[PDB]
Amino acid sequence: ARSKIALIGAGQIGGTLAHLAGLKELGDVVLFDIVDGVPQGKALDIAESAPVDGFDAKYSGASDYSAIAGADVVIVTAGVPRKPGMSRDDLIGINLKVMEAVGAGIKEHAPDAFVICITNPLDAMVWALQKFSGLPTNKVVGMAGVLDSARFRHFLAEEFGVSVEDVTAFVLGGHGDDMVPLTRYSTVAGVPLTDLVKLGWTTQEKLDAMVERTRKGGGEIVNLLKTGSAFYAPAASAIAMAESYLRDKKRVLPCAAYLDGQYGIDGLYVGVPVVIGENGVERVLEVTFNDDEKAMFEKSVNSVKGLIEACKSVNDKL
Amino acid sequence: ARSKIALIGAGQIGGTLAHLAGLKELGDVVLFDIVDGVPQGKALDIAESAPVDGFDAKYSGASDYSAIAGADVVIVTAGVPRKPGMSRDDLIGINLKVMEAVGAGIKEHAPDAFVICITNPLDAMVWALQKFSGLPTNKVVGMAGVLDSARFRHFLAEEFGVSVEDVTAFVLGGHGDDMVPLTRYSTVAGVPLTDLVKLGWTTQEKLDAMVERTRKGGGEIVNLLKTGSAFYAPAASAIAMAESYLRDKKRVLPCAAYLDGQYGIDGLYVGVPVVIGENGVERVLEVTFNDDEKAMFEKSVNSVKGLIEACKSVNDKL
Amino acid sequence: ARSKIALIGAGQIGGTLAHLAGLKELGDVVLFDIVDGVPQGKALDIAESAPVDGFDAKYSGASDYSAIAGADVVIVTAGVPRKPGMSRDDLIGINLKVMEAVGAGIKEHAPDAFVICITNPLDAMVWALQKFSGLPTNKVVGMAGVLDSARFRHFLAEEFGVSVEDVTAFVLGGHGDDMVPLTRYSTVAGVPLTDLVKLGWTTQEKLDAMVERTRKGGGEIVNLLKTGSAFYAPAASAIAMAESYLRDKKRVLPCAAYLDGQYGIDGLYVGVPVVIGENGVERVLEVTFNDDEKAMFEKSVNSVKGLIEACKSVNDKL
Amino acid sequence: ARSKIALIGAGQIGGTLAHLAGLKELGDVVLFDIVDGVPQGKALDIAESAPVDGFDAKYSGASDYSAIAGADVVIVTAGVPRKPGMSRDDLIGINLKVMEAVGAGIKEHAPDAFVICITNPLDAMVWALQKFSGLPTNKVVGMAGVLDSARFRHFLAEEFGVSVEDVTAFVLGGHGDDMVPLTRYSTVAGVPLTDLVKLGWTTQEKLDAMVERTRKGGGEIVNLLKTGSAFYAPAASAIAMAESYLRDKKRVLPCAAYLDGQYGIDGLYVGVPVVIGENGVERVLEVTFNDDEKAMFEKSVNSVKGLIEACKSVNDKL
Ligand SMILES: Nc1ncnc2c1ncn2[C@@H]1O[C@H](COP(=O)(O)OP(=O)(O)OC[C@H]2O[C@@H](O)[C@H](O)[C@@H]2O)[C@@H](O)[C@H]1O
Ligand SMILES: Nc1ncnc2c1ncn2[C@@H]1O[C@H](COP(=O)(O)OP(=O)(O)OC[C@H]2O[C@@H](O)[C@H](O)[C@@H]2O)[C@@H](O)[C@H]1O
Ligand SMILES: Nc1ncnc2c1ncn2[C@@H]1O[C@H](COP(=O)(O)OP(=O)(O)OC[C@H]2O[C@@H](O)[C@H](O)[C@@H]2O)[C@@H](O)[C@H]1O
Ligand SMILES: Nc1ncnc2c1ncn2[C@@H]1O[C@H](COP(=O)(O)OP(=O)(O)OC[C@H]2O[C@@H](O)[C@H](O)[C@@H]2O)[C@@H](O)[C@H]1O
Ligand SMILES: O=C([O-])CC(=O)C(=O)O
Ligand SMILES: O=C([O-])CC(=O)C(=O)O
Ligand SMILES: O=C([O-])CC(=O)C(=O)O
Ligand SMILES: O=C([O-])CC(=O)C(=O)O
Ligand SMILES: [Ca+2]
Ligand SMILES: [Ca+2]
Ligand SMILES: [Ca+2]
Ligand SMILES: [Ca+2]
Ligand SMILES: [Ca+2]
Ligand SMILES: [Ca+2]
Ligand SMILES: [Ca+2]
Ligand SMILES: [Ca+2]
Repeated sequence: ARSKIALIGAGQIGGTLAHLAGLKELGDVVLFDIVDGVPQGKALDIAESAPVDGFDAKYSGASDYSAIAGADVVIVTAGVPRKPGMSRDDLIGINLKVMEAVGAGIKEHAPDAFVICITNPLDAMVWALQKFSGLPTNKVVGMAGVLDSARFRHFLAEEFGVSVEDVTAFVLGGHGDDMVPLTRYSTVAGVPLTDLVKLGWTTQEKLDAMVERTRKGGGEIVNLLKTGSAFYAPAASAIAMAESYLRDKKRVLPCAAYLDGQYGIDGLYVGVPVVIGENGVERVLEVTFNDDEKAMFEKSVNSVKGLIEACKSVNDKL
Repeated sequence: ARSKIALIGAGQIGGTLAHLAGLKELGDVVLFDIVDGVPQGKALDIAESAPVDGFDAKYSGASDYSAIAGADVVIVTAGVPRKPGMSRDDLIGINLKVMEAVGAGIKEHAPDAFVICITNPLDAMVWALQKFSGLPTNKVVGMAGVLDSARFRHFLAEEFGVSVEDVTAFVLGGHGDDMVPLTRYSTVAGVPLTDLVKLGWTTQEKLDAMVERTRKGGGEIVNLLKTGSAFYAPAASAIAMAESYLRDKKRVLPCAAYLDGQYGIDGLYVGVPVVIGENGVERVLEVTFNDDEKAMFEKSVNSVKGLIEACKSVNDKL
Repeated sequence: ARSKIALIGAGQIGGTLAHLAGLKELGDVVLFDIVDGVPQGKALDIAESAPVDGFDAKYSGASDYSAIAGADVVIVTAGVPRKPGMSRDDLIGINLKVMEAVGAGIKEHAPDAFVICITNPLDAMVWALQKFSGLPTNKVVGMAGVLDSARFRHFLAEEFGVSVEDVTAFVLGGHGDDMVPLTRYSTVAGVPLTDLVKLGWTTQEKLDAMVERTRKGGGEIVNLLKTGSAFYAPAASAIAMAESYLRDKKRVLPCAAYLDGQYGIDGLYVGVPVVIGENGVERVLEVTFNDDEKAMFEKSVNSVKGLIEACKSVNDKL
Repeated sequence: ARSKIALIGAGQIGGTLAHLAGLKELGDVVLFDIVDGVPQGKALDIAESAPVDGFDAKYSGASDYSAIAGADVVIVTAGVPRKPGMSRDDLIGINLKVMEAVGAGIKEHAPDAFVICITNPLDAMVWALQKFSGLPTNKVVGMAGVLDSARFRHFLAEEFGVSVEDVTAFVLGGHGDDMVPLTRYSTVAGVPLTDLVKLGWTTQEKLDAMVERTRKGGGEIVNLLKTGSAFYAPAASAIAMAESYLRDKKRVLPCAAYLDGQYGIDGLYVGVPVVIGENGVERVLEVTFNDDEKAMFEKSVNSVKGLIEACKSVNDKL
């Protein structure tokens, strides 16, 4: 009767997800990977940490999909990350094929799961995984905007010298160079950033620099680490989406969600604000854009369509 | 070397403060009261709960002010609460005299404390306590707006069917019938309430009703309980202010703060958004009002001045 | 789909239970009482605190038993507490009649609940409540030994100057003057207290005094407070039992449990170590006593039988 | 005024330490490493995660020791880990030289720190680091026994089907093949394992197998992962030691501590139960052994002396 969380991919993000699921006592955890030994190892290491922190959760590792049977939530990091110099879209060839296998494992063994996709390029990969798996669209989502928004919140907290708890950010669109941070709908304690520029708490130029740093955030971390990409903030972000589902919190979070008409878009995953509860993606919050925001969003969406055509370009079934 | 928190008043709020200080592992706790036995009892009861939850904190009870020596934070609930039918301003006669004694105990034994006043009527009582005690104005604050704002957040979370974590409220002014909730600076995930009315997520009339329910919130709880007033949400609210100080979080919180020129006011405590860190009230966020907000705020402040004149009206020293 | 916790009695312990259930995010809460207004008030006050701490839980108050429908856990504090000068057994007359009504409300509206009884005198009241309600015996338990054990742990932590996290206590029998703390099965970091006396970390006489202080602990708190009895540690204790059920933790806790043969006893509730998980009381840990421990336990059990005969003495159905 | 934690080594354990220090809100964090980019990257990634979980902590990365200035706690993982086939003692050549540099950085820039050493082989490395650094012996400790004990607790929790919170383990000696788990001082809820065998809750043979699995635990994880050694449980373990210091918890934990006469040993670090508070290692709990335990402990200590002679064998200063 505890919730069961299956982690497909037991790498950098996958391990961090497992550790956090325990610390937050979200349920039992299964780590799945094709490299044998790795998920069993990480599973046992985290299990062995549990008595120090006092959390009760069962941990196991597997390389067979039957291990995921009946999972309440499935989080997918399987595939490859970027190296310095690469865009996320350079990962499609390898990663699309991974989503195909993963999707078949979910369809067969955890068809009632809430599935959170992280593998990049995210808006394309999650669209793919939903098709391959055949799960209902409200039960399949992509983690991106919560990460982007959390980066922006960090930079803003630093700039204004305030608690991260009292900063809000709204970032929509692709998880891409062209994602759209909405300065008008980002706040300190409810006061929009555009108002804070007026009050002199910051400048326009500093605000623009933070928007740009947000757009380039993933790359900034790749360039520092060199051997891989970010994993702490991606993991935290997906975990918040998972907790909202498992605890029916109805968090409002920017996630790559399937649109049927919202924002005038039909049939794609795109980053938008969504309510997440026990029924999955329960509602999309459709804001009214001004002309500049609308332009940036249309462009972001065009990139996503570009990527989706590239996925079809290379795979029969899609 | 652990932080020491002194709780002046060991009643309904006082006990709840103590319990929360332990659960959040904020430090050692001293409960102070004039009714002997009560603070010792509550102290020992909470101490005895600690092994169940795993928090290490020393707890003691006293009716001598020397017990508070060297406290890092002092939270004052001493005095009397309302009964059904009373306004908060009916409490001045009794409560002003309490602040006089409390202020003298702080001045003598915990002069370097960060002091959070809760005793009502709050904007008057905290102004009094700061004068009686002589502590620097940035080290003395009133808990009110965080409570008011949290009520509004609850009502809003209910209305929109979203997580309390993703709702923001901005309530300024007196802790009074005329406090000012700013619908324009209250949000769901960064989207102002005024925009949500437009989007049809709620109505103007429902929004107005929630503003009113917020203004009358304290009374609503008095009328239900009958034997006393609210204590869980007041306690939680003060504890968040205390934690921001002790952990240097720089939370942005609406609190009754001493103004020297901000909002065009000099020499009063009034509810405004303030940054709280290791140096106390570190900054006041002065927003730009429209004409209606400015009118409501001027009125709220006039009530506060009314009450302050009533305190002088009845006490030589002030 | 969140768990639902019904709190029967919305007094001192009842309110504290509600507050803790939220803070630990255990589920939705219903407070039930016969004094109208009180459970609605406390419910709304805690609901209003929630945005400060970030927990999502629905709170309501009621005086009709239909409100408890479908509760996963029910915690019963309804009845009356002691005043200075009284034993717990002086509460039977009033409290037995309360258990009768409560039992009928559970039988009708939450027959699949895990029920934790707190109302005193506890070993008698829980035996009663199980009969009146007709629920399976593994789904009905009494909170006592966790409280007694936590008091002992506090006193021990103080004595040895160590963390409460690293102290263990084993207290069996009645929740009464004659409860049995087992010094041999109480420890600091795994080292029995009897060994610590030998090592000189404490003395026999200090150890005996702490055993006695534990036996008299409830009274010590009554005498301090004067208007009522302990509520923080009782509430924490029951909450740990509830969490073990709801999260299937399989905590090993001393609770008043129904015995069918364990410890050579059949047909009574007595304080023993039990494993609590998703199926209720899952196992009883039956330790081997030495002659002194066996004598103390037989006596404790005789008191419990005394009290049960007194309950039959005054009620047809039992 | 927040506590400052310096992490010397920003690898697998180092990163995990940083993440946990934030989640537990222990203070500001500096990650230090010789590979440039790595500590800056991990620091920024964790900083960027913070708004998701609500913790306020400053994070930075450095490859200059001046960055550690004034740290309250320093945790050292710098050096190299094992690959499959190696013992921990095969790491001395490289790691001793690392401790020399680290020790000089601490001596110069954080001489008032509480220093927790993790780098293997641990009992030798921490003895070295204390000499190189010259800090007082009560301010320098090795993390090992908490890890070993937590592995044993996991295996035991599994075996008995009980919560990890209610299992205790006592493991002394070297962090080595010959560490000494004390079955007599390990417990479920206060009942020794030797008593549980008698009660039939487990068998002698299963107990012996779990003792052995504990002794080989590090290797078991190396063999699974292949590219490195355990990091989640080592990190959790050190963090508990750090928290006990920073919050003056007085946890009783088995750690590699400097002995002056305890256990009849003078001048070495060996794994023993110690009280950790604001003054560092405050007390050693010296238990009385039976003849078998004494034999195992003397042997464990002889290995440690072996390793210390090997360190002198290869370095002038020691
Ligand atoms: N077909 C597969 N099935 C299951 N697991 C797989 C498969 N192919 C690869 N894996 C595993 O997926 C894991 C990916 O882990 P990392 O390489 O450490 O990458 P991480 O940093 O965890 O990123 C994972 C994904 O998330 C995105 O942020 C990133 O761009 C990448 O696409 C590896 O352990 C790898 O063995
Ligand atoms: N001079 C005094 N010094 C110290 N303590 C005092 C004094 N006078 C009264 N007290 C104590 O102050 C405590 C107040 O507790 P409660 O009556 O339970 O009131 P509570 O609900 O805790 O409200 C406290 C205060 O906060 C406001 O919200 C409310 O309007 C009231 O002013 C009581 O225990 C009372 O003995
Ligand atoms: N028949 C009833 N049905 C429902 N609720 C009832 C009934 N009779 C009384 N109550 C309520 O039970 C509540 C008991 O609360 P408190 O009097 O504050 O007592 P508390 O300290 O909460 O103790 C409760 C119980 O637990 C034991 O520790 C103690 O000895 C007492 O038996 C009160 O709010 C009271 O209105
Ligand atoms: N002289 C040095 N100064 C600072 N950092 C160093 C130095 N030499 C190596 N490092 C860094 O120490 C870090 C060690 O990290 P990992 O190799 O990932 O090893 P980890 O699993 O973190 O183990 C660290 C240590 O703890 C023990 O458990 C283990 O046996 C090893 O000795 C690496 O990032 C490495 O760059
Ligand atoms: O950018 C990447 O390669 C990984 C990722 O999704 C992020 O860091 O934003
Ligand atoms: O209103 C009162 O009497 C107590 C209080 O400050 C509140 O509930 O808002
Ligand atoms: O003793 C009482 O009256 C209440 C109780 O159960 C305790 O404090 O032990
Ligand atoms: O064994 C190792 O190499 C690392 C370590 O200290 C452990 O896992 O016990
Ligand atoms: Ca726990
Ligand atoms: Ca539309
Ligand atoms: Ca703890
Ligand atoms: Ca101004
Ligand atoms: Ca939360
Ligand atoms: Ca038997
Ligand atoms: Ca927080
Ligand atoms: Ca000795």
